Amino acid sequence: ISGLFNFYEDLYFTYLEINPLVVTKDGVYVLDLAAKVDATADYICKVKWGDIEFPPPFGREAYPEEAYIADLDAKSGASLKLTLLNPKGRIW
Amino acid sequence: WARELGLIRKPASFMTSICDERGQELIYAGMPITEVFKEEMGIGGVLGLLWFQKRLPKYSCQFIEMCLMVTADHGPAVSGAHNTIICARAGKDLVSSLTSGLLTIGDRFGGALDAAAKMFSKAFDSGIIPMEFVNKMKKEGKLIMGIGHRVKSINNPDMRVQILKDYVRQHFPATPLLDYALEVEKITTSKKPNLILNVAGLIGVAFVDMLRNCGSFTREEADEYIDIGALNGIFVLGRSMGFIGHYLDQKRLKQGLYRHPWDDISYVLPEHM
Amino acid sequence: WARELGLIRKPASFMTSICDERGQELIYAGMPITEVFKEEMGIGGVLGLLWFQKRLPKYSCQFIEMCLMVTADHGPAVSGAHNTIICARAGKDLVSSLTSGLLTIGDRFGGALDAAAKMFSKAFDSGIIPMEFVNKMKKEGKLIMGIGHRVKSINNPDMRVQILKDYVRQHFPATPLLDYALEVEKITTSKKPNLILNVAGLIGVAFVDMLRNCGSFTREEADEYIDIGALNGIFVLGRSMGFIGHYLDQKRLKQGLYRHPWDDISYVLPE
Amino acid sequence: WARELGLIRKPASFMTSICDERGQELIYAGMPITEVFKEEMGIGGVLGLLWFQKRLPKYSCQFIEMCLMVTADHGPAVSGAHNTIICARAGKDLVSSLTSGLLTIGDRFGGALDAAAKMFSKAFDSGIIPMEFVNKMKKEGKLIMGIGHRVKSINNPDMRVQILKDYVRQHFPATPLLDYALEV
Amino acid sequence: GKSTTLFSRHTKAIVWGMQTRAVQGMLDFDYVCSRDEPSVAAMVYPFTGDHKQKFYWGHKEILIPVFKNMADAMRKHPEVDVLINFASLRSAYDSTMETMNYAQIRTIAIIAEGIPEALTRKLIKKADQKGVTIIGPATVGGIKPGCFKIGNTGGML
Ligand SMILES: CC(C)(COP(=O)(O)OP(=O)(O)OC[C@H]1O[C@@H](n2cnc3c(N)ncnc32)[C@H](O)[C@@H]1OP(=O)(O)O)[C@@H](O)C(=O)NCCC(=O)NCCS
Repeated sequence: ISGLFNFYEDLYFTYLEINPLVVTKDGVYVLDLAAKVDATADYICKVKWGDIEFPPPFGREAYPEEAYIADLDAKSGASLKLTLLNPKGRIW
Repeated sequence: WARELGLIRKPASFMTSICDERGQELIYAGMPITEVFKEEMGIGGVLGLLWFQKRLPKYSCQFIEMCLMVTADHGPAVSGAHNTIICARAGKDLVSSLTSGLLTIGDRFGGALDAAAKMFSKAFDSGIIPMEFVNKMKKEGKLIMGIGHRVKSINNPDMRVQILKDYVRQHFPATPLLDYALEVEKITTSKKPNLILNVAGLIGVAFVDMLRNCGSFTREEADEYIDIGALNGIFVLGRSMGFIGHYLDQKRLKQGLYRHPWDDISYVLPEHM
Repeated sequence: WARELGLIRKPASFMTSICDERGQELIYAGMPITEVFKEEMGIGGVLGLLWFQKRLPKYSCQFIEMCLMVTADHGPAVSGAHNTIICARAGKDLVSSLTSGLLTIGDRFGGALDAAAKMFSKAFDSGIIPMEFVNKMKKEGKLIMGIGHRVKSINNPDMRVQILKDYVRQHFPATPLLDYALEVEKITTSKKPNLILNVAGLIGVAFVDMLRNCGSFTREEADEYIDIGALNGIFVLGRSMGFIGHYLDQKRLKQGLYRHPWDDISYVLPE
Repeated sequence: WARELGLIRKPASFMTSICDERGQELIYAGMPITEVFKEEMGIGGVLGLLWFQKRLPKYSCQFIEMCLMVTADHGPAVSGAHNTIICARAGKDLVSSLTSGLLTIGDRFGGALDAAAKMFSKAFDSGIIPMEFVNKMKKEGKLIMGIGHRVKSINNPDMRVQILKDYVRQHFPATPLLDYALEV
Repeated sequence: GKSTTLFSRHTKAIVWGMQTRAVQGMLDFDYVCSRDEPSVAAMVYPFTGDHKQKFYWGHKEILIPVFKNMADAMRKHPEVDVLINFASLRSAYDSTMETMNYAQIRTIAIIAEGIPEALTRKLIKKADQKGVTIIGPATVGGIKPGCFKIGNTGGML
């Protein structure tokens, strides 16, 4: 637990849960790693994260054109967000 | 007559190594002028002969000429162009106006090439990585010379920088200092997009790379040429063309004598001295 | 804010025509720097854009570059090189030494190109024949600027003169003033053999021929550029190369502060 | 006329404090030119007004004028005089020749006044005694700037130094740094 | 471990201090002695940076290096075996000790006038320990015709 909490602290996580965890004379077995991490802290853990990936939430896959806005989100400090549910609607 | 018979000994007060004009044919650092011209070595080659006493490779001479081209002029608002224009509008000759403009060249104006080269060379010669260099510069309270632009950034690159970068990449054999500078540049652009490698910074690092990697120089000679102010000379020679152009343009336009408006000057004098 | 809204009038006190740096692109006389580089307009083309605001033909740019190279340096004995060397040995920076050297460029040193161009243009434009021009200069007590060498007379021509003259004869469309200068040269070499066309005189006359016959100029424009001192700028830009070379050289040699010997000075003070 | 109404702010790009010519009388650092001449402030007084914005005492102005007189010329062999002579013999005008001579003034020629002042001031501001200053200069391989003449020694005084030092001792209120330099 | 032969036609020396006339007289003596190469390899002068002082070998101008520090002259010239010490009475002791810290020097000439006797005794002690021959202070030096001349002995040419 002390090692896991040190890993929590120095990797700047926010949400770290194991379900289930197996403890045995052989060792420790982690089966699920429910984890949410501070994206904005990427500038500190550039080396410590390598090429970190942020999976999209459950639902429809990200649009090829919405992902372009997602890419431009990090170009400058200005915030540029877009999200789609059903392009068929009239109100935009 | 006594010197001709060699019966009197007098020391020579001057020593020169760049040009010999005593003989039949003019010589540029041990090379006759006709041999200069028959080898298609132009402004860059002549500059290499006169400044370094070396026959630089063709790509080195072309890069020197390109550097002279990009630094030729940058508008009339800068200090040197402003001084040249004011001297020209005062009715002075070409030499006086050019000189008035050139004498502003130094630390704040015209010294970014030399300062950028010195800073990047000191960083690279030390074992520090680009991130350590950026952190050290931030801690020291000094901005990195050769980084940052008015409006250009990533996804909007400086065109002079791109032209020079494309040539140096495709022609220079090895550019470790340029790669170091580009890593520093990507760090700084992650910090803020406009913090791109300047024309001054790229010219400085690529000139150091040219001196250190063209094969015509030792490490000590390249370091000495950086220390003496070869990049100051590069900027001065490049910007002389633009200053002379400004002088000629002011003479053509027949601009009258200039006097600064009083409303633009803040007069704060002692009450009664 | 008022200027942005466009409700305030203040006239501009300065006018420029050679370079625009405000926009997204650096522009030399209405030409983007990218187009300058992709069309292979080198030092000569940039010089033509910045000084004359014209796109000169390729041979004009190469001739300008050759003129810059032939006037790059002429040894350390000349006045400007002497002053640059002395300022460099005094520990001053590059700009100060170059400036000390350049400030001697004028009537007696450096201005031979411009004087030769003016003299030959004035003679040719007046319609007088070369013999009449030579006689007129002789009666006025004036040496023909651009005529005279120290060692090279005949069968040993000045090699810089030969290179420039060969290029001009092979690439220029028409060289009337150059032919006039060669006529004058034949007369003066029949006078005594070392009175050949100098590099200064040939550069002046060939620059006038380029500026009058390349097709990018009118007669008024070419005359105005000659009168303003474009050839003075050509010589200054060429010799700045040699002066900076002399500065770097004196810095390499680590030469100490110079002091003129007292035996070379004639002290004639009143008493 | 928008600026007259006070409808527009435009910051002044230049700041000056030495001379005002906008008014009906020329002003030198707050002092009118007629008052400058009435008070018999010489070249030294005008120099004090223009360089320091101060009304210097009369002995200070006269000492400044004496310093100008002493440094007026030192022959044609020095670098600056040589460059001025070369440029003059090249047919250039007064400004170009004077400028060519002046641009040699720097660390090796003409910088001895400033170097000597800085060196002696840094020694005197620290607590070191003159002997400690001499030994400290010797240790670092630095010659004491402001000491050493080619031909003049003691019992053969330099006359320019003698005149200036006599005036300074006679008229100045206190000369601590001069005392330190004389011990050195 | 003092040596019987102190000077020869191949002896090269380092002069401490700027003594241009003495070095030039040494070179003139060398040239009239049909010596192959000059006997002054380098000069040491603490008060200026490294440079090259121009002297005369016969009728041709040559460059002799001048070093701010003695260590640079010692490193760049391993062939030097003599040091003519032209330091004053206040600097002869330290310069001579620093020279004796280098084993390539077999002979030291001290020209200074008025060295304190205790400092001279310390110099003699260290020279005896190091086996270095000292041409004692308050001297013009010595002369070996055809081989080597110390400073100003024998006047000018
Ligand atoms: C000032 C300082 C250079 C004087 O030392 P110095 O080298 O003995 O003095 P000089 O350089 O004038 O002497 C060189 C010799 O050449 C002579 N000489 C000087 N100028 C000459 C010239 N233009 N032509 C021919 N001979 C000249 C001198 O008379 C002197 O001859 P000497 O053998 O009769 O003494 C030295 O003490 C020093 O460096 N001090 C530091 C402080 C300083 O620089 N002050 C500024 C001085 S205003």
